[PDB]
Amino acid sequence: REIVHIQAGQCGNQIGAKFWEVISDEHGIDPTGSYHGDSDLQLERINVYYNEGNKYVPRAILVDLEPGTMDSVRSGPFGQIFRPDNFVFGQSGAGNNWAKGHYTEGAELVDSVLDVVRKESESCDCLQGFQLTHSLGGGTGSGMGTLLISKIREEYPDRIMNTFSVMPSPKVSDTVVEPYNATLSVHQLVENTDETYCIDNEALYDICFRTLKLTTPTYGDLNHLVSATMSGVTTCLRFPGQLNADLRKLAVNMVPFPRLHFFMPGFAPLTQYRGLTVPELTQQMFDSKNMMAACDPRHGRYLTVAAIFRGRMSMKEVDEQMLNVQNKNSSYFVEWIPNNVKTAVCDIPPRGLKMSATFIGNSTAIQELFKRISEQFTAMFRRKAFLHWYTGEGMDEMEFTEAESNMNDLVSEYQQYQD
Amino acid sequence: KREHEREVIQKAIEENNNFIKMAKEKLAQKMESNKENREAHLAAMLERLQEKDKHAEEVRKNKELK
Ligand SMILES: COc1cc([C@@H]2c3cc4c(cc3[C@@H](Nc3ccc5[nH]ncc5c3)[C@H]3COC(=O)[C@H]23)OCO4)cc(OC)c1OC
Ligand SMILES: Nc1nc2c(ncn2[C@@H]2O[C@H](COP(=O)(O)OP(=O)(O)O)[C@@H](O)[C@H]2O)c(=O)[nH]1
Ligand SMILES: [Mg+2]
Ligand code: NA
Repeated sequence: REIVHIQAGQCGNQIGAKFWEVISDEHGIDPTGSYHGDSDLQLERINVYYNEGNKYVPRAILVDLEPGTMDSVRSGPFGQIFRPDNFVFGQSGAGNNWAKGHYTEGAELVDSVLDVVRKESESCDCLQGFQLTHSLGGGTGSGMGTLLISKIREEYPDRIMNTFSVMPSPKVSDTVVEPYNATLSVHQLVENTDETYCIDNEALYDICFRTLKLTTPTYGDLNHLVSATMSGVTTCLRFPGQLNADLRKLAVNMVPFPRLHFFMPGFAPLTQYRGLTVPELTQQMFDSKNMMAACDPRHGRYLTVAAIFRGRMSMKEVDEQMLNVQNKNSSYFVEWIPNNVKTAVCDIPPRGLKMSATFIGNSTAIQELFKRISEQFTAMFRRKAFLHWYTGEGMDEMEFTEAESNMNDLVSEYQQYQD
Repeated sequence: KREHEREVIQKAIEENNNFIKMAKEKLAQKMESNKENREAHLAAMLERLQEKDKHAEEVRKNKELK
């Protein structure tokens, strides 16, 4: 059950690169690909994200319309570990236009990328599906990313499709036209992804600014929370244990209805030598200020929830905490889905933490995020502002209208069940 | 979905071409109109001068007549 990782665009390539670094450390793989871990656990499911001179190579394909981002990764610490042939980029760049990526200047490279993917999928003994990282509000990963997803779905319609999509935010914005690109991407994902982890570039900032007390968070700061969250969700897949989660089972248990495949990640300790108590981890995990999506769970209701606790800790005390939360917060849990919350414990703790907790929740509150994006789109789209940059590529206002609508429907759906 | 993708990109192509076309034609019209205009002006100034030359010949014939 190999997972073909795929990272596109600047943001996608930056966060994906750290994700590899982090999970390589945890799995005791150094930049050269050799292994030096002290426990076999590390090598027991390493094939989920690595392929083996007894060296593990990440099963990752890097994609970009400009060399710069991919060249930095190559120069990065683990730049060696990434397979050179898996590097796949062009020179045109996407000028931050979904169009330029999903239509004009991506249709070229997309084929090249599908070839590497095909090669990775062939070697895979049992292809679990595909993992993708991108920023819904840019050009290559917003637009070209959703294009590759569609292509991928046609070739591999029996595989799980999961995306770590980085929702753009005014607090951390690059261009006025970022809402437009997000709305188009959102609708692509609604239809061609089974699982999407919404990482709001807003929240991350907040967390950093407020909690972590960082006046001028840089993109690295946000990326650091992102890599941690990533390792979290991916733990059960990487490391063996009682619950050997897989993409399909993950979708089967957390997705009551297809369109509703957007999840609010949460992590604690938000970074330290004082290991938190199992009660502490459990209260922070569900803490809004510890969720990477900028939505209040109290404003909606948890369809489904899944927790993981890495590190040595009392399994019983863990179960007790979870039970308490559910019982004290019964109103925030859908009644129609019995037992909608489940927890799992991994012995290997995150890097540099004695113990942590990762939260994955399909809350109706997630609609807040899409409402924000929809309002922005509406603001500009009501006056057709900046639309010429897309109409120049051959797009049509109607297509903007459609995507706008769909994202509103999705918002409605989350509310329906909320009430 | 794939057809619409091919439609978009062909639309953007046809858009650019059409612009280049319209531009080229317009510039060619304005160059010729201006050119005609300018030559006309010059040809009329010359013809006026020639008509003045004929008047001077006639004045010379009028004196010779007397
Ligand atoms: C938090 O921990 C995780 C849980 C899951 C989901 C999941 C999601 C849920 C849920 C239960 C389950 C659970 N489902 C399951 C499967 C087989 C079973 N066999 N016998 C019992 C049994 C139960 C996981 C075991 O495999 C999965 O992928 C499943 O309740 C509401 O949301 C995936 C993970 O990866 C990301 C994960 O890591 C973070
Ligand atoms: N968290 C995070 N967000 C990023 C990063 N880089 C870019 N972004 C966001 O990505 C959006 C722009 O997309 P970009 O990376 O430039 O996409 P591209 O056209 O494919 O390169 C902006 O909202 C930024 O907020 C990053 O490294 N980390
Ligand atoms: Mg950029
Ligand atoms: Na080109």
